[PDB]
Amino acid sequence: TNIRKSHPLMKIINNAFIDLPAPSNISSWWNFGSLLGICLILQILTGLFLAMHYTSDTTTAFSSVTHICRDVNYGWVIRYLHANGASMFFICLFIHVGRGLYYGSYMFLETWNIGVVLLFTVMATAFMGYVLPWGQMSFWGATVITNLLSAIPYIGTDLVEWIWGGFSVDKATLTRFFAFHFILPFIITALAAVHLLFLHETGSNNPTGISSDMDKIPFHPYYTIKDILGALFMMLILLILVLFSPDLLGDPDNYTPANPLNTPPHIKPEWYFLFAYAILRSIPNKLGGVLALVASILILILMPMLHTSKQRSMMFRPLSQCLFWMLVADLITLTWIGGQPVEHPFIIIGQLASILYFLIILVLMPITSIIENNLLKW
Amino acid sequence: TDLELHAPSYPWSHRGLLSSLDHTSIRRGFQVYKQVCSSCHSMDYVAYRHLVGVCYTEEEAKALAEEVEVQDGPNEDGEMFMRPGKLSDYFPKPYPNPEAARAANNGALPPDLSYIVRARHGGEDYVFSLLTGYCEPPTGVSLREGLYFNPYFPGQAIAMAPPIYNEVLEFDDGTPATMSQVAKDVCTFLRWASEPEHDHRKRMGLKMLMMMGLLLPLVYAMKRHKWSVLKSRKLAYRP
Amino acid sequence: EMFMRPGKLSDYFPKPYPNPEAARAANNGALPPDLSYIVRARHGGEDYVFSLLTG
Amino acid sequence: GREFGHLTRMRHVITYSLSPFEQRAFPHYFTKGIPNVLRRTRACILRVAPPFVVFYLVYTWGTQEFEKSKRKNPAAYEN
Amino acid sequence: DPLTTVREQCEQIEKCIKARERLELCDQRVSSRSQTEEDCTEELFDFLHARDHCVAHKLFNSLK
Ligand code: HEC
Ligand code: HEM
Ligand code: HEM
Repeated sequence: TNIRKSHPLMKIINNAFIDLPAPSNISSWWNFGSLLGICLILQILTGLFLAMHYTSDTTTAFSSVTHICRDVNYGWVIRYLHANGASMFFICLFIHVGRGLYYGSYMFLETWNIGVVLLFTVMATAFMGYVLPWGQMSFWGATVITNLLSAIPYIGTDLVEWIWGGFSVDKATLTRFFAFHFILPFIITALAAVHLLFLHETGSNNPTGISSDMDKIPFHPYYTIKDILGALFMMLILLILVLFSPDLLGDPDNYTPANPLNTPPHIKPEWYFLFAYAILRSIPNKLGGVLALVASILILILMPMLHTSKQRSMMFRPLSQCLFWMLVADLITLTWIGGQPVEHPFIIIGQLASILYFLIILVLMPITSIIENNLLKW
Repeated sequence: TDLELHAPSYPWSHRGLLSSLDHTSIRRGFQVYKQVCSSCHSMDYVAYRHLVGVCYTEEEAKALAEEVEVQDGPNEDGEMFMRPGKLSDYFPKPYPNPEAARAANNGALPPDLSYIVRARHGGEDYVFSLLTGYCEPPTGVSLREGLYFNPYFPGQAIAMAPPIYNEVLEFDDGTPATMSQVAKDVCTFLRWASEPEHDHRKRMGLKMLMMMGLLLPLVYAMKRHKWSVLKSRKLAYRP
Repeated sequence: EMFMRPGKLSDYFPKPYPNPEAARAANNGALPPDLSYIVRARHGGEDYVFSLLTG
Repeated sequence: GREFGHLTRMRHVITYSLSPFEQRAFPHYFTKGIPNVLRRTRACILRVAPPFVVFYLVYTWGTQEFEKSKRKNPAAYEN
Repeated sequence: DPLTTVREQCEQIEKCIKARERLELCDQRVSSRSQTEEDCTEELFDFLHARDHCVAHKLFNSLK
């Protein structure tokens, strides 16, 4: 009879990809999340051909990458795909997140909360293993981040030395940071396998905000092809960036081999943290400052129950659409501030962004959603 | 709390997207490095095998390494003995160790020029400027006895006793050796040493566009077919 | 460099020759076995060596 | 347990459709692409720009002022 | 030798001459005293920028 519906393995994939009711208006924006999956398989795969060669020797580490990006076949390609294919996995995140604050996508409490955890794990693996190319930026950011968690009144003294294996970076540290990279990765994949289990049993959304069980089309021939087409469009831009102008997104200060004898003049991390580092140094009081740094990834779980409108999505809410575009411009000025020395207006101005990322979505957005409820009589 | 002098730009012969490397400038820059300047840095990562595909022919290349003889390793009945030299070995170091280097040249280490180009805000252009525009010191400024005035430095002065000027060398190819030309050949050599994958990169970066740029316009058409079932329906209501 | 140091707690058991290849020169082309694992690398054990000596 | 048999209930409606092989897939693409963008960009050019417009001003103000007090300090470094 | 000639030719423009008058006026100021804060740290940079902007264009052409 029909083999597609009686075999124990193919029931699972027919019910999951080939034959699930799907809406029909979905914006391309429903596109990006799959792209992330493509990135996930490529960061893992390309990243094992480096731990094959690399050597966790504190006075052997830096020359290791230097011989791989010279010595072996095609290694110059793979090094750069690994360094650039996560400048874009971090591109994907800010779009897949910001959309869910447009099309009312948090009312999925279960889906939404197994999210933020993944945000935290992915954001920490990259720092935890950008300090083991073993260069001055790598050591001198490690020292600075390390000295903050040590300002806990009774916590700090003891925890700090357990990760060093001593007093300062030696053979006892590079080894256990290289311990870290291997395992955060595998664990993360299992949290992504559970994000979707929730997704079955509520079905997807649609960019109007009205349940449409009336007209659901399949997810074979349509979503399968749209997806393949856009995916083979991510491999144009990725490869053009890497094989035309690789050196564009980096810094020329992981080339002098690590020394305690020098100290970099204008230390600053890559672009995609300078946002959760501009709050930090914006304020005095080190113990407090660490707390305001994590107020942010936990600002988010606090925003399903501040909703105060009667409708879903901003499509039919033309007055709230103003406040959503002063959020992203805030996050752009706040990234222009950070990677730059301290001068007269930088302190005064970066301050406003810190005050406002909070006044927009803490006071304003729940109090400006009633002024318009009062206008359509709900 | 001071100023700095950002280097200008030049129409470099390799500056384009689809350009190449002049493979006669690097050959002539190698002799300049060796005779003139090859004392103060290491050049460790560059062996003697890396110039045969770039600058010299193999039977023309082996005779360069022979002239500089170096100590060899321990063995039985004559450990640490002298030996002519082989192709593989790395460029012979000038100095024993950090302390002698500090002592001989005012306690300041000379950087080893293997990543000296990539690790400078700027690049080949800044390198070309720093080796031309020297000037006498202004009025009313104090300076160290061993220090010489240079306007391209963050400290505005560096221990570099001018090593490059007219007719310090002789170009065997039959070239009137002017300071500008020798500096240019040196810079073209140095960047290539800092990143040799330039020439093998811009060719796959070209056989990627032509092939892709015609397959991708296909997928679109198969798409349209499928989605063209659903954009042609009329939807009337009759209670 | 190549000068002599009195020695401290860290330093290893000083090795006799410049290289092991000197051993065949003086010892008839018979390289002496190392004595770190000679116990475990033999059938017998710590009673093969003893019975070798008085034999 | 929410497949294509059991969902919402609807009644008295009708829809029509052709095949793909009896039609062409480019009905005046050139002469209908432009007017749609013309009519829609106007509506939301006003809803994405003005929030973003007040960052150019502050960025240029700060940049030029800092450039002054870095390249022209010897103006107020009075002798 | 070509570079000295082209530097001479590129000195005669308005930028370089108005920079040199400023530089020598500042040196006239400074030479009269000894404790003054002024070196040639600033106007000399103006002179170098004014030269190099124009020098950087036609220099590479004059090669063999
Ligand atoms: C007179 C011996 C000598 C000669 C010849 C010489 N160098 Fe140097 N160079 C030094 C010393 C010593 C330093 C370190 C200066 C310091 O740090 O105080 C140095 C530093 C440099 C620097 C500065 C690097 C930086 O970080 O600013 C550059 C550039 C340089 N050398 C290039 C060259 C090149 C290229 C040549 C060959 C054309 C050359 N020099 C020939 C001795 C020399
Ligand atoms: C979410 C997944 C991952 C992310 C985001 C990530 C991120 C990074 C980044 C940014 C670097 C810096 C490399 C450089 O700057 O040159 C790096 C290096 C490295 N990673 Fe990963 N990584 C991931 C997964 C892995 C995995 C799964 C492994 C091994 C199983 C791994 C092993 C390594 C090694 C050995 C290096 C050092 C090699 C080198 O620097 O060339 N990584 N990682
Ligand atoms: C490795 C990290 C992540 C991966 C691989 C991932 C992947 C996905 C996928 C495949 C979907 C369904 C497909 C789609 O909707 O287009 C999805 C949906 C969703 N994700 Fe994630 N995501 C990640 C991180 C996050 C984060 C950080 C959040 C933050 C809240 C989040 C919240 C959501 C929400 C709300 C949806 C619902 C989409 C809808 O409206 O239907 N996810 N995600």
